[PDB]
Amino acid sequence: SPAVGIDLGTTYSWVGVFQHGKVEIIANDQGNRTTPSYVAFTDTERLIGDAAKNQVAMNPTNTVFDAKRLIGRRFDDAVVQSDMKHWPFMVVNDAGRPKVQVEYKGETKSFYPEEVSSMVLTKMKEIAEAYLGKTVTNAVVTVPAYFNDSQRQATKDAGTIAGLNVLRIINEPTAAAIAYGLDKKVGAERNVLIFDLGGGTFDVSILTIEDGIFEVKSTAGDTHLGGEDFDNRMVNHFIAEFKRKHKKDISENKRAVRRLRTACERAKRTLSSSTQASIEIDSLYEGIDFYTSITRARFEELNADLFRGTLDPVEKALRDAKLDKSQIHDIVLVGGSTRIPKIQKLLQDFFNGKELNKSINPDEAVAYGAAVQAAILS
Ligand SMILES: Nc1ncnc2c1ncn2[C@@H]1O[C@H](COP(=O)(O)OP(=O)(O)NP(=O)(O)O)[C@@H](O)[C@H]1O
Ligand SMILES: [Mg+2]
Repeated sequence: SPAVGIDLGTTYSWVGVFQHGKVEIIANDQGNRTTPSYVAFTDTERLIGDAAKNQVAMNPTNTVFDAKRLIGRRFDDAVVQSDMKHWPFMVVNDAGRPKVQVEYKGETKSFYPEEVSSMVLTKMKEIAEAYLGKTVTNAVVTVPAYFNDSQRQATKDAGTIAGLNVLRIINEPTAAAIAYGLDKKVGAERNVLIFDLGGGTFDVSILTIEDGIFEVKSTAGDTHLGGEDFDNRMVNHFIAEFKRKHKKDISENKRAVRRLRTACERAKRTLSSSTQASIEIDSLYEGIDFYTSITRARFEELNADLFRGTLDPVEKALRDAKLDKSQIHDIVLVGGSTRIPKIQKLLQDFFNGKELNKSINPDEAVAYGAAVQAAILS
C-alpha cells in the first residue's frame, strides 16, 4: 500500500513518498525532481512537462499551461474572463464550463481543466512507479486553502481520471505545517504563518493548531505575483541591454525571447546561492551571441518593489487573524521563490529576527507533507 503525496502547482508539480521514515521527493528518469504543469499537442504526439514546455515558442496555441487557474471554475467567472486575455491558447464555453481548445493530430479537440491536470497527474504517477518499481494508486493531492468545493472536487476528479485513488484533498499550507511536524508539538495552541511564493502565485495563510487540529484563520496574497514576474524583470533588463549594445530589438522574435527567458530563470536560481551569474546564449538574434552576467544586487534592484510588496499581504493576514506579528509561533517558507535571500531577509526582519522554518526545500515542502499524510491515511 504505497501512497504518494502530490503538489499540483500552477507552474510546477512535485510528487513524494514517505517510506521507512524518510520522505523521497521523486526524480524523473532525467534526475529532475519537478515536472512543469504544461501539456502540449502536436501533429503526432501529446507532450507533458519539460517536453511540452521546451517547444512552447514553436507551438504556442497548442501548448497549455495554468490549468490550475481554470479548474473548478465556470466560464463566465470574472477570474476566467480576465485570465483568458493573457493565454495564447483558446478557452471556449461548453454549457457554462470552460474548456481549452487545441489542434491535436490534425483535429480540433477540447479538454476540461481537470482533464489537462489529469495528464500532468498521469506523468506524476508514472514517475513514482518508475522509482518504486510498483503500481501506485493511492494519493493525497493538495490545493490552496481558498479553493472552494467545486475546485476541490475538480482537482480530485483530475486524480480519478489519471487512475489515482485520491485518499483526501488537503490544503497546501496544512501540508507544509505537517511537513515540519508542527501539529505534533504537544502544547498550547500554535499560530503558524505560511509564506508561499511560487512561480505564478503568492499565498499567505495563518493557521492555528489546537490539540493537533488545523484551522485556517486567514488567507491573503496575490494570485498574479510569483517567480515569473521576477524573470520578466530580468528579460526586460537584458532586452534593453542587448538593444543598447547592438542597436537591435529582439522583442518580436518569440524564440529569442524564450531562450533569453530560460537563461534568466536559470540565472535567477543561481543568484540564490551565488552573488553573480552568467548568461550564455549562442546566436541570440541575427547571428549575434549574448554572453554577459548579472550580480545578485542588480537582480534585487530590478525587483525591489515586488519583493517589499510581499509584506503587505502578511500584514493583512495578521490583521484578519487578529494577531500581532509577535503571536506567530512558526513561520514556514513554501515555494521556490522563497529561496531568494532578499525575500528571506525581508521576512525575517519583518518578524524582528525570528528564525524561519526553511530546512525542507521550500518548493518541496507541500509535496513532503502530502506524502506524510498519504502514509497516515493508507
Ligand atoms: N533557487 C531558486 N531561487 C530562486 N527562485 C527559484 C529557485 N528555485 C526555484 N525558483 C523559482 O520558483 C518558482 C517555482 O516554484 P514552485 O513552488 O516550484 O512552483 P509552484 O508550486 O507551481 N507555485 P505556483 O506557481 O505559485 O502555484 C519558479 O519561478 C522558479 O524559477
Ligand atoms: Mg507548490
